[PDB]
Amino acid sequence: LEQSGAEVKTPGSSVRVSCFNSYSINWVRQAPGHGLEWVGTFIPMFGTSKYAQKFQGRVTITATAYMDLNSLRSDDTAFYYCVRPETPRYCSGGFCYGEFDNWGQGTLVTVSSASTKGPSVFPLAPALGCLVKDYFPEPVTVSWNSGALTSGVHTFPAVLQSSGLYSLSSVVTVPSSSLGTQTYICNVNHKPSNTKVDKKVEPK
Amino acid sequence: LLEQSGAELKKPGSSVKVSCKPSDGTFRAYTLSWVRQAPGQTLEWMGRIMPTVGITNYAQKFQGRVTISADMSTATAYMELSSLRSDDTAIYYCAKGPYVGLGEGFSEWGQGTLVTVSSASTKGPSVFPLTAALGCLVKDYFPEPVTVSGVHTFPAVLQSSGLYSLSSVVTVPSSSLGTQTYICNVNHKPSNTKV
Amino acid sequence: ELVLTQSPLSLPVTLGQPASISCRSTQSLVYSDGNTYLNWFHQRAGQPPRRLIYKVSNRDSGVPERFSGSGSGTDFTLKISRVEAEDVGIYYCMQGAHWPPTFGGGTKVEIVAAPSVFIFPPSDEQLKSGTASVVCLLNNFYPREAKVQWKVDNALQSGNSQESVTEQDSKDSTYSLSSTLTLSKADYEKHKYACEVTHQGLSSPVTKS
Amino acid sequence: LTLTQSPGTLSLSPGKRATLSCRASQSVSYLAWYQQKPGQAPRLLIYGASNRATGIPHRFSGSGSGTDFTLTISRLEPEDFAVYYCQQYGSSPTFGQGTRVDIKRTVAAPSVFIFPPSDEQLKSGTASVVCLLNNFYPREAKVQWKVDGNSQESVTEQDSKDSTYSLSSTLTLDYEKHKVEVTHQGLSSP
Amino acid sequence: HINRTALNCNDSLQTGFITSLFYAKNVDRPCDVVSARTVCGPVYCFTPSPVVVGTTDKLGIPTYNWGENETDVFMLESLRPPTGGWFGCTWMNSTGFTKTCPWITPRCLVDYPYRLWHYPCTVNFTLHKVRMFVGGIEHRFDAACN
Amino acid sequence: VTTYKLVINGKTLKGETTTKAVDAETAEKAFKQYANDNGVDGVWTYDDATKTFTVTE
Ligand SMILES: *[C@@H]1O[C@H](CO)[C@@H](O[C@@H]2O[C@H](CO)[C@@H](O)[C@H](O)[C@H]2NC(C)=O)[C@H](O)[C@H]1NC(C)=O
Ligand SMILES: *[C@@H]1O[C@H](CO)[C@@H](O)[C@H](O)[C@H]1NC(C)=O
Ligand SMILES: *[C@@H]1O[C@H](CO)[C@@H](O)[C@H](O)[C@H]1NC(C)=O
Repeated sequence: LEQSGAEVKTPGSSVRVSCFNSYSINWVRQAPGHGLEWVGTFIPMFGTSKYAQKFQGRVTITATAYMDLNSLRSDDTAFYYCVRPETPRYCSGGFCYGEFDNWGQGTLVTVSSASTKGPSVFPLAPALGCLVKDYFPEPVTVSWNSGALTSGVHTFPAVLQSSGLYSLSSVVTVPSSSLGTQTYICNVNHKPSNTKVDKKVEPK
Repeated sequence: LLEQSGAELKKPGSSVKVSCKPSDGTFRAYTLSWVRQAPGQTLEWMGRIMPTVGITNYAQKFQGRVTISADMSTATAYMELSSLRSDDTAIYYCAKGPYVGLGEGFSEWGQGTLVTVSSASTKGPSVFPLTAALGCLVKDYFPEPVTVSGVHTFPAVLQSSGLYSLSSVVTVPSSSLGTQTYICNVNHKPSNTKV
Repeated sequence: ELVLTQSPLSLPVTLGQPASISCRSTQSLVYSDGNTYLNWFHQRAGQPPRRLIYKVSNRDSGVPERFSGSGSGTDFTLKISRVEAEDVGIYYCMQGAHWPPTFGGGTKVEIVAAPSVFIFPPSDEQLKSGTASVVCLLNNFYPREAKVQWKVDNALQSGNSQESVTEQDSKDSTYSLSSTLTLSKADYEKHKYACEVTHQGLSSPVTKS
Repeated sequence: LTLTQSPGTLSLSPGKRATLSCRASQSVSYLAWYQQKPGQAPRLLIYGASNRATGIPHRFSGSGSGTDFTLTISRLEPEDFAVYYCQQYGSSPTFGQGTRVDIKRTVAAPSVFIFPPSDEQLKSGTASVVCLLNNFYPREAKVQWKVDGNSQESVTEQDSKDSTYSLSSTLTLDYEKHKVEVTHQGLSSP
Repeated sequence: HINRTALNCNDSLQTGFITSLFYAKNVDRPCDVVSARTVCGPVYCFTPSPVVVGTTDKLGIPTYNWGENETDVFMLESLRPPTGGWFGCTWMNSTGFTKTCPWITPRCLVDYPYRLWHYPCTVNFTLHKVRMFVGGIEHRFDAACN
Repeated sequence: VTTYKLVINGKTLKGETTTKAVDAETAEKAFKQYANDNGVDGVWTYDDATKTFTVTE
């Protein structure tokens, strides 16, 4: 389906995300590195809407579809897929319940207090690597020696620290004799801050 | 048992709305018919409404200028009677017929609402007071009616100037003449003056 | 083509005599599922009608057993056995087997006494205005046949003496009458008043002044 | 109400049979199965525990009733290696945890590769010591690295070249001196 | 207003009939009081004009609980018009079967929003404006004939 | 506000970055804070043409 793009917001603010037969509008969220959580469900034909318990008094689903989330928290940082199923299985006053069929392309929401910040690059002296730490927001592209070395390159997924700043590691396996013969420069690029860094790693 | 709107004086050409409120405050499974009675004429049935479903059935005589509406949560049925004329001056009743249909008659009846159509202006009543007996007279009022409260209420009589007048007396023993006090309660809905 | 006719239009019966009201139609009221939908009503004076029979033979609750209905098809009959002073007013027959529901023409049902004559002088609040009106009164009398004569200074008066009769009271089967003489202020002061009253239960014309 | 999926990770080579279990903490038949390839949106597979969705291959079949439900794939295909979820829609919609299915491979022992912080990082006032596991299989690995509540993990996906994983555990930071343990199946000694 | 619609549908037979309650998907006894526990979707009666009848209690007071509680029923009692309310009523019971208690002529049928749902074999039916006199009064409504 | 560039000529860390601030004096603290968090403590110059700083260890 068609949904809105990824948006970064501050805690306490409000987000409005956008979203062929369909009888209901189901919103499901997925925290990065977690299962699937069910947000509210709206039915336009009847006007009723059933919301989750933890999202009871701060979510609304208006009628294209929309989802209003007020009073944001650091836990709401997740992908937000909208589901518009086709056939309902049973109605029991005043809703009609069924499985989730047509899923959306995805809308990532990020809730953090820190604003845009450049990445800090620290070396991993020897395998070796570069530690990209304390940057915001996503994403960041790490390459080694202008894309020359690709064998053994391991770019781990970005980790969100407790300080609202993302952290990322990029390592690579290399022979132990090329320390005093070959140069290693990890190219870092962070377009959200127009940051293009080339840091050189040295053994010991 | 069923409440009903008060009396009104509408000039020819205008419209009139008459409300009917059941004593329960809620609507139930029954048809709420509207019946009128012209002066010196038999009962005439105007229309029927089911407040639960919203069906309206008007008579061919009033088709095109009567509208029986309903307003739930208020439990008050209305009767929009437009394009008024002289012969429409009558008493209007709202009757409770069975939900299954008519035929079996009307169980409950409204108190009645006297609608008067005339081009003359509304004039309030001028009041003058009167074993033994005590009387209280009402004179020079227009239009009808006038409620006065062994008591006898006399029907109105038309005068030459177009005004109405009626009397009401009551027989009381001559032992409590100076002890008790009597005040006749009289209201005229078109003028809306309680004396 | 469908017309409801009541007969007799006026039925006088002394208290305690059986009565019968016939309400004949031109079309059969048998309808589709049977149950001829003929209903009898009773409208007092000042009060809306109230149903006593809702299907020819079926009696409504809160109605004395002294009422019964008979007939089928065109002919119909509402028969009363023990007539009381309570049964007064007009009786109707509505039909609900043919659109639209229509009512019958109506049957006015009516059943010796001596009147007590009264007389009230006009109030100063009325004499202070434009005109004045003197009132003559007969309280509780039977039958309705009565005659009044207004004598201003022992001379008969007419043209300004209007009367009014009440409904036959359901309590004791009696009537009531009120006479009114409207004269201007100057025409009232030119004299020094008595209404002559004649009746059947009395022995001589009773007059008050 | 809570659904429990077992096993967590399922190592199976293409062509083999997969059987998943969705344990329910209470009676339900209204259960759905979803697959989610890494980076994509979930795709409905089975509704009503038994009925198969439109356009779903015959290999995906399900059964079960009450508390125990089972998803079975006839013969695994290369496009079937993803995470699988079971969802109950009979009352309040609740999902299960992950049931990851990966390409099977001969076991591989991990690598230690302890990384200390750098001098450029000590000037910022913070400290981060990294532990790097490289080219290991299976995915099951818990770190009690020691060598010294405030650490995090980061694991890459199964590589399309050799079907091996990699883990990088980082510690936030309280520092003594300048000098001075994994739990994995590949090596007998921790 | 719409809160008086009975919603107790259950697609146990895996036919997918509740879709017609929302959108027009390709479908390809005396009148007594019935309980809202079995009714699925709006209940239409035909006076001959199509009229929806909502959920009430045993006495007749309107209920707005989508026919959830067992007390909610449908007031389906009427003589044959003109004096009566309607000639008959149709509705869908909670497992997907059509119940009756609309057929003017063996060739025509009173059209209403859920006509194709209650009567699926009436798709290839042209529409005809029909004037019908029921006791002197006329009714101008659309019918679905061959 | 203006877009201020920055050139880092450290011995190990090299690259560039930009920021947004009112003046070059208010945007100067954000660069020294950025260069110090990466471990670059050098000599700072300012090009008034393209509004760009330059730090060299
Ligand atoms: C909906 O209607 C169908 C058909 O009228 C009902 O199925 C019938 O159920 C009775 C009692 O269980 C059986 O004796 C009949 O043989 C059934 N008929 C058919 C054709 O199967 C069904 O039970 C109704 N749904 C509900 C909830 O009452
Ligand atoms: C629908 O019917 C089936 C069997 O007839 C039953 O198992 C299921 O519980 C029913 N659904 C509801 C919501 O009652
Ligand atoms: C109605 O037309 C369709 C083709 O559009 C056909 O399949 C169907 O059989 C027709 N219905 C009847 C009752 O013949």
